[PDB]
Amino acid sequence: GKCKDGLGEYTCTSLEGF
Amino acid sequence: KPKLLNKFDKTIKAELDAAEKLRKRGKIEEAVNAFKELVRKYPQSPRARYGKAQCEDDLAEKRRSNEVLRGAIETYQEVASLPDVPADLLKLSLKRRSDRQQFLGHMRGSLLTLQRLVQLFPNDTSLKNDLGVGYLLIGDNDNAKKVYEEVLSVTPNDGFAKVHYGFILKAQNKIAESIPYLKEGIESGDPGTDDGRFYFHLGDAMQRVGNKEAYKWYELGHKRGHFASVWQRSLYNVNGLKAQPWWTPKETGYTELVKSLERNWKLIRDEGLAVMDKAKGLFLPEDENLREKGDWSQFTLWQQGRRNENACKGAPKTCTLLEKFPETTGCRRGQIKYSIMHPGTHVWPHTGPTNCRLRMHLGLVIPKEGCKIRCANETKTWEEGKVLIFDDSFEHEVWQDASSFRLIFIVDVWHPELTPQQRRSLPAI
Ligand SMILES: O=C(O)CCC(=O)C(=O)O
Ligand SMILES: [Mn+2]
Repeated sequence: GKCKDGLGEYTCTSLEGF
Repeated sequence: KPKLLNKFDKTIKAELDAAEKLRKRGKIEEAVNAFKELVRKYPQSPRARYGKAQCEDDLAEKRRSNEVLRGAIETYQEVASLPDVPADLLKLSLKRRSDRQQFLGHMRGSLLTLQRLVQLFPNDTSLKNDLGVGYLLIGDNDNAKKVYEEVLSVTPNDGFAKVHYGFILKAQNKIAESIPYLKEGIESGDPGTDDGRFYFHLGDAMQRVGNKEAYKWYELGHKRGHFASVWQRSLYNVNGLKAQPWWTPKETGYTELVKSLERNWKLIRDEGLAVMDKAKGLFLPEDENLREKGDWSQFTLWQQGRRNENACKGAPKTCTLLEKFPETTGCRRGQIKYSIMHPGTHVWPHTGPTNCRLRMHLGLVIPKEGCKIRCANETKTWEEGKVLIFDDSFEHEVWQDASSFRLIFIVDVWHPELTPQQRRSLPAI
């Protein structure tokens, strides 16, 4: 799920290391 | 304090210490080779193997190398396979493995490591809490919820489990149920509870049930550094950006974008109406639990700075028009989308995730009465063919009490004080 309008996800960004 | 040396490792402690001293002095390449030789000479030593893994971990940091880190993640696992590994070392190694897997975005790998940890240490509540975070990070709120239920059945006052249980309830729209868990969890002060996400959702759940304590929690969250202010509660911020609920076009500097939207508003309107009439399935209902009631749907042309090619087949002239403005089409923390809202709609007060965008609204079909939008303490209405601009990182709220539909076009832009360097490097949202 994406944080488009709100802040409902546990994290709004993806993890891709360095 | 932790016992890291099994019986054999005590007998080689002089060599193990020498290698670790190299790592602590920052001579990472020498330390890697020293531990590799110890692993060669003593292939069954858990401490030599953990030393190797830690040096690879540090080397990945130094080189900023995902591949070097993947090596470290494997060596941390090798530690756990060796005979006679001390319990403290086994936990440290697998916990770091999981942590680094999450850093790389290997969420399913981390989950497997965390499941193994809980199986190995069935009485360690903190590891069950970490397992719940693993599920949250992969989007599995159902399994996360079962994990925190299990923790709370053994340690009912674990504050970490309470705030995460409350977060999940809130996300499932169990608003009243979520409040005591979020509130008691923050009040516990347990490690991991002093977190902007829990202040954010506690205040929001309170607001939705009409509890006036909400702004006391926003004030505390501001005082503890989680929010830029009581009004502006976004959690993904660049500090210091000009903070203002309502913006004029001239203040944004995007006057060419605004002129194009206003001069060409009817074509944007007409393609939106054509999709409403002939391709209505492209409008997707709002799906972030932001409605008290009513019908609200959005047809998205760009998200995260990426054009939706199929959506743009539905509004080709609008997509062609907007392609000339990378301040919005490249806003990787914003969207470009039509937004239709029907009578009987109330959008809960909420805030967007980031202060890194401003949000433009172009009026397309605006009933003469009944529609308005509040941002912070100030309420406005739309006009057909005119752009409004607000910072949606401020709390905002919308009502639709007209007698027919209301259509707008939403265009996000990078905050104008963000440099090109910042716009290229910020993670997408
Ligand atoms: O009025 C609308 O269609 C959307 C309101 C809103 O919450 C926003 O634009 O962020
Ligand atoms: Mn909004």
